[PDB]
Amino acid sequence: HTTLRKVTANTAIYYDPNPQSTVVAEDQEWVNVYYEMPDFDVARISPWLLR
Amino acid sequence: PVPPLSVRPAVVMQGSARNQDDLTHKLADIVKINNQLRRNEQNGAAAHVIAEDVKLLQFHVATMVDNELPGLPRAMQKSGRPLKSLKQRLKGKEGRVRGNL
Amino acid sequence: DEITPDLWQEACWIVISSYFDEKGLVRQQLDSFDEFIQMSVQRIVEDAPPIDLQAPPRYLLKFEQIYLSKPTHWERDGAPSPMMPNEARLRNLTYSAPLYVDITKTVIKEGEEQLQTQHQKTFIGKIPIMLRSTYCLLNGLTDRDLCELNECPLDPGGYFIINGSEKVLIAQEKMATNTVYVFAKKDSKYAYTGECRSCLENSSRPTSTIWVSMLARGAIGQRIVATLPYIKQEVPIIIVFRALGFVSDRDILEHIIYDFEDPEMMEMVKPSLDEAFVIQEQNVALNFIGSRGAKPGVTKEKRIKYAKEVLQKEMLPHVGVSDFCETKKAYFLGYMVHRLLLAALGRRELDDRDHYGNKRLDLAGPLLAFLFRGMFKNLLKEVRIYAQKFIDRGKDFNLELAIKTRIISDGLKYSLATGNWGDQKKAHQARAGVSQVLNRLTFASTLSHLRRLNSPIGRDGKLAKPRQLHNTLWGMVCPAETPEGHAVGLVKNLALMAYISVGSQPSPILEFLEEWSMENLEEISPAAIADATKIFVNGCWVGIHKDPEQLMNTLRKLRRQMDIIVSEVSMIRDIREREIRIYTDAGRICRPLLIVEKQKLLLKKRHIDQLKEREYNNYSWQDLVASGVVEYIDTLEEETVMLAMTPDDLQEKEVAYCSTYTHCEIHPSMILGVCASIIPFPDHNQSPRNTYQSAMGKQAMGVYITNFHVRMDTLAHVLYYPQKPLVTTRSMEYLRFRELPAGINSIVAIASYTGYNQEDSVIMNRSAVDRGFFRSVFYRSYKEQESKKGFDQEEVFEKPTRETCQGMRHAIYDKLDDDGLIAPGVRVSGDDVIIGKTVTLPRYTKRDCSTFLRTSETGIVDQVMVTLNQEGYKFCKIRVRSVRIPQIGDKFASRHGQKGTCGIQYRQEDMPFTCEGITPDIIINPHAIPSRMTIGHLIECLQGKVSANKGEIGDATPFNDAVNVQKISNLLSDYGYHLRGNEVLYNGFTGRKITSQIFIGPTYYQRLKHMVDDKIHSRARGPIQILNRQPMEGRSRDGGLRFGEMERDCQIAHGAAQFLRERLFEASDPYQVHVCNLCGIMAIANTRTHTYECRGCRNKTQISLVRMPYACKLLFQELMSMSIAPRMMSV
Amino acid sequence: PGFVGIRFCQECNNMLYPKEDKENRILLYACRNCDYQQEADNSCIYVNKITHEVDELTQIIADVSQDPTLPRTEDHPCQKCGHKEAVFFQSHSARAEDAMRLYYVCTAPHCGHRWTE
Ligand SMILES: [Zn+2]
Ligand SMILES: [Zn+2]
Ligand SMILES: [Zn+2]
Repeated sequence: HTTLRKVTANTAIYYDPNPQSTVVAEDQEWVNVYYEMPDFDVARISPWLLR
Repeated sequence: PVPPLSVRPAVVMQGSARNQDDLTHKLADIVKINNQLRRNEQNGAAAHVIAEDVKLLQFHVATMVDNELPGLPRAMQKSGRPLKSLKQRLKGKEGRVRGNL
Repeated sequence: DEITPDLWQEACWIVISSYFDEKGLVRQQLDSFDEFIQMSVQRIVEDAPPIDLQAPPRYLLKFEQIYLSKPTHWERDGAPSPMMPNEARLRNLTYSAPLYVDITKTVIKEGEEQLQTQHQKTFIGKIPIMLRSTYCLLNGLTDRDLCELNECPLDPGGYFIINGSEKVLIAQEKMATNTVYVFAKKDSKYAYTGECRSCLENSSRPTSTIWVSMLARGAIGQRIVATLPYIKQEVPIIIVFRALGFVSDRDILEHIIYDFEDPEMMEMVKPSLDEAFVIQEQNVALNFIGSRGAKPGVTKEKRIKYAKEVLQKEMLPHVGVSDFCETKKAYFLGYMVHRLLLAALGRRELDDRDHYGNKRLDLAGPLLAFLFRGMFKNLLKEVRIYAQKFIDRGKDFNLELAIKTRIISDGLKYSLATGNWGDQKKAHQARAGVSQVLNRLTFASTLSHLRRLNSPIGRDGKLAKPRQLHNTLWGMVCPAETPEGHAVGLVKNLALMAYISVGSQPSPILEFLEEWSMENLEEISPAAIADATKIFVNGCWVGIHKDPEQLMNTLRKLRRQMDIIVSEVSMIRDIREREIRIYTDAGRICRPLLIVEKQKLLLKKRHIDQLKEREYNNYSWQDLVASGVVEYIDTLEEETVMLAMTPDDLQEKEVAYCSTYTHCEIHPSMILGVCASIIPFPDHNQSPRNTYQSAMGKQAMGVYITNFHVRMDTLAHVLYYPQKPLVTTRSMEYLRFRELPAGINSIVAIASYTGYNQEDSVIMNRSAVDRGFFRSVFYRSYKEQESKKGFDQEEVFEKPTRETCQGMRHAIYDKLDDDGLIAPGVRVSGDDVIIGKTVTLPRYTKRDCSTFLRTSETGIVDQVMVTLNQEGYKFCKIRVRSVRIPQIGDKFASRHGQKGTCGIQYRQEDMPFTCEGITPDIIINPHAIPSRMTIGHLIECLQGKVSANKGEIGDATPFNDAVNVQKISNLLSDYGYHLRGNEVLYNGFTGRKITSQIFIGPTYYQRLKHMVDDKIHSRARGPIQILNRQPMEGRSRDGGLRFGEMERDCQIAHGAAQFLRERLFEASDPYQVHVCNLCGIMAIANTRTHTYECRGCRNKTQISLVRMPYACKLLFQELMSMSIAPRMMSV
Repeated sequence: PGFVGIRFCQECNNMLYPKEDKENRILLYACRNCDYQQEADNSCIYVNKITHEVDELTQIIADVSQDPTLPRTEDHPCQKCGHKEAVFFQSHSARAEDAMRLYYVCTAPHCGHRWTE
């Protein structure tokens, strides 16, 4: 059995109001590479992020 | 049912003082409260008085056949030792079944 | 100046001898009792509140001073004479002294009409006295003075005499108080729990335990709760902090978290804050506490008052019970939470329950203090009722009649007599095993019983952790001496130089810390606690400091100079966690150690020089301690100490191990106790063997005490010819084994000779036994008294007669005198009469109640003593003397666990002999050595051969590099013997040489109390028990042996049904009943008139005879007592 | 990432809890006892280090160099002061499996440098 904790290094909650300009600097590349096309309901998004 | 004298022998000590069994002391308590309840129902007594007497009679009978009731106080005797009820007489090791049969 | 290695073995033992000249072996008992009498009784009397009673006139009755006179006994005449302990032993008195208290009763009615009446020396009770204590008549007496009083000068004392019975108080282990201990129970709702058994300095209530726990993970995070006393529901810590006046979360975390740069602690406390936000003021928090309690007041006012009283009195009394102490209590509870968080964050180790630094030994003094508090409280209560019933009538009363002194007297006497430690009414809540009968079988048994410790974990418990020999027992408890039965590891024994602290007040230390640069806890800001070092004194956080190192240097200098800090004060600096814990309380087991300079001992050669002339210049152990050369270190301060096993460790080595030692062992052999210190070469035995010897030295015969001629002991064994061992350790010089030895040096040959020593047995020399080898005398005392309790019936000693006495056995009474007592020198056989006692009846007007001999003894009356007991009727003690010559079946043992019974005895011509005609006294089997690995037995035999051939006493001290087997063999080869202790032996029967050269030499053997004649028993239709008509229990009752359940199962497996029925029916309790064939219930039979009838069925023809055990009839009747109908249906 | 500390109100000195302002779409720290609010500066509300990658050098204190029971070595000189002697010890801390690692501390007074090999 492997739970997410067994393979996880560290979790954190941020307040990211707009995913386009993330709080963290090193996660700005892949977040925009994901967001330039609408894959999900961007309107149904919450500013609380869990990284 | 009050058992015979063989089940509760009155052993004579070194002198003439006849010591009675724990069962006999308990039966003495039972007969005391039974007579007390009988007169209190026959003559003037409050309902709560009769209720307390019935509660004490229940306690005496229960502790005669089983003394280790959880929560309730143990039936006491002189020297502060609890009485040995019919259940402890044959409950486990050193009882009738394992200890004498 | 420096003690060189070549002198060290002398110097250290010189130091050790000085210790035992100062202290002795029972110092802990005497010091405990002395502190109890000097201090504890007065503190208990003063700590009781004045009893203010009024209808109007009022009376306070304040007790102010105590006076304990010497032990005194008063006769019927009333003349006053001192009571000697031997008179107490002989007359069955209690060696107690009267306690008088000064009482002050002031009358206050109105109009400033005040007048005080003081009753000086009001007799408040009688206190039993420990022998050889300061308040004992044997105090300070010389050996000549003790011998004049018929006392043994070697008797250590340390026990009480209650009703002539010597009672010894066993030190009781308990978890230390006022200390926070963070544990983690695997099976519980809490992940971590930090407990603190808190108790005020001068005890007045039980230990109030407070727990501060963390709820196990799985609402959002881990919640911290607090299980306060007298409250049956967990309480959040934040609620408790607010109830103490700290409402702001900042203040609470200032008290809990001392370093705000640490977010880990912060997030781990955050759940507790998040759980307590609705409650935000002190009154609401107090109301919550009162509501969660088990007595929720309907009105919040009394709820808040109850919560106030609980948080002020029951919560952490050691921090302070007065008002305005909420700051100290808040700081301490925050420290508890901090410790819990450090444990949960992994920054601190969980505390070890078994660490003896976490334990305390409840000695005679603090135990008698517990009794005295309870008993004095009961006495003051009785005085309150007595005085109330008089002042209610509006008249004066006599306090002398209010004080019924029987409370204190009978309470202490009962508790020490029975061992049930507590009130006589609470005879089941009381804890037994305290105050045992002193073992007087041999001097080692007495010493060990007086140095006995007890872990009250409960023998029923099968967890091995408390039974394990913890690392921290080193130097404090004997690693070997422990019972091998059901109490392995629970009953312990002090090591030889182990000293249990007696206790001291922390006032001078606190005052010096005030004068020193310590900062109190109420005056600081919490921001300072981060880098500062906490200072605890007896568990109370009293302040903080900035340079703990030079503080510790100052305090150690002060303690080593015998300044304000006394020697028994422990001062531990934990460095990684910045606490400095100082302890002055009692019960801390500690031991003396040699302090070490840079890399040198402070014990220079001048100290050894002054110690050598100890008897001239009165330079003693205390001068060694006062010189700052020796220090008592407790178990908890040993954690901070770096020990040197020997000064050789302080030498600079090719690779230095430590190079920063702080202390040194005086000698490592002091880790052993009294009975293990008699084993020679115990470091060459398997440790179980050393434990078995430590148990078996206590059953060894010897001379248990010098004044045995005057003692009327119930059982006593004295060896005819005790010998000191040829091979001894340097610790027996202080056990006085040389003055009261318990064995004989026997020429033992380890050989296979005729097969009568196989499987742990020995062949003894009949000729040696004829010469008094291991012969002993067995003294048995019978007591009797004639009671004139009432005119109804009175007993009396008088030669019974066949015409007046009724219960007179057929045994002849001619050996008795007209006084009814046998005379000394009369040979008495089994069942004989020694005391002719007759009791008046209500074979007429008197019945025989004579005292017979315990059956099958066959001794001679040694002496007869007549006196009067406490109440004053005639009282007799008769000591009968029986010579026990060793025989087949008697148990013997060496000092190495090598026990065995005598298989056979051969005469000197039948035993094997050396070329020079030496025959072995004992022959033991070689097969007892290899599995056991008792190489100490062989080394002792070889050393003893060298000692006997050289004319010396061998040194078998455990850890001695100047004595090994090669040296002993080289020494033995110089006396014309094979260097390994072998000799050519010749067969005694044929005279031919034995092909295998036998290992033979002197070894110290012991004769143990277990003689076969005291064990052999047989029965054939003897007496039976009354309840179930089965054979009695015991040799003494002429009882039968139990054919138990396992025997029943064995015979069932055998298939022996008739033998099983014979054993369980016909040889135990055959019986017949008559049963009704209809209802199956036991009927009424009348075999004389032949009328059988069942009252139930009203039949008298269908009855059947059933042969059943009497126990089964009794069972069925006890079931009918329970309304059960066991119907024996014969169809 | 780093942990996040608790911050308290400026009026009631109670802890500030996180809250979100939809009007400006911005993080705020507000007290649920008083009516104080503050503009956050970290933007991170919670941090869990499951790996527990803790630098135990921060847990060590230089005072431990005064312990007579710790071992000393002359083979690892101090990089900050050049003292030769130094005490060493293991982690002995829970939640650290690879705890055979040695931590060194300089025994020179007032230097108290701590390191690891
Ligand atoms: Zn019938
Ligand atoms: Zn606020
Ligand atoms: Zn450095």
